[PDB]
Amino acid sequence: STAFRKFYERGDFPIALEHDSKGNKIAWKVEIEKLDYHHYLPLFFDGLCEMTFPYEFFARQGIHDMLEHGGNKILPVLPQLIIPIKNALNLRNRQVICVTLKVLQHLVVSAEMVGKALVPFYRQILPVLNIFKNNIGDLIQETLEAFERYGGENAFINIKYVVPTYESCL
Amino acid sequence: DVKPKSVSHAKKWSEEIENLYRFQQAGYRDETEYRQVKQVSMVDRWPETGYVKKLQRRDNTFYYYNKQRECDDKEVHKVKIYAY
Ligand SMILES: [Cl-]
Repeated sequence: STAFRKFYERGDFPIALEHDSKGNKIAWKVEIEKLDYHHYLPLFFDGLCEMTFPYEFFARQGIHDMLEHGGNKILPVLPQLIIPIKNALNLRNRQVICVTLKVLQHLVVSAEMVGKALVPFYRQILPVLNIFKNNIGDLIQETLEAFERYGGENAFINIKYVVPTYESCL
Repeated sequence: DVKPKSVSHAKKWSEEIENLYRFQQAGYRDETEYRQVKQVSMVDRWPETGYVKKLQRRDNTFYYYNKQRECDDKEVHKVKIYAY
């Protein structure tokens, strides 16, 4: 939030602060594949909290492109994303939760093994969903099923421990 | 746990290799293992080059690194590239 806003105004923000009239794409000043994700990916995840235009547009578009094109750069940075994900979800804001769950869905298919490496952090990130469980209720279910699907053998029970009402058939 | 899947050796110096050389000199595979072993806010880096400036070793002594390239072509091939 405040950290993302400082980031946004710096020269080393890797996205060009321009709008092209043809479309809504973002233009990268620096090639994604040359960014050290250890530095840049946590900063973009810092902006999950952001709801103010134009910061939130660039936070969201930035996260998406970095997940889409991260390849093998994403998993090594997973440990540094837990605290930003947790801080965003724990605001208890429905709009932030909705965008964060869609981001998490993208994260677990972003690269191989990311879903499984997420399992030990379930207890840090899933609790607030119990406030919002069964629109957000359907999104929570769809997101938990994504986690289970790419989380390997130990996923279901660990989801169920934190989300006791969780049932699924996949 | 988040640990690399595979390891190869490098044969051409690069910005990536320089920073890997600095972590490995200090006893760490890469930044991921450094951040697992120690509690880190941000790694100290040189502004102009982005190179690792300072690292704390396992016995809690510190290594310092030059603003400019330290990895010799003759030492490049000793730097391990880890895959995840
Ligand atoms: Cl996304």
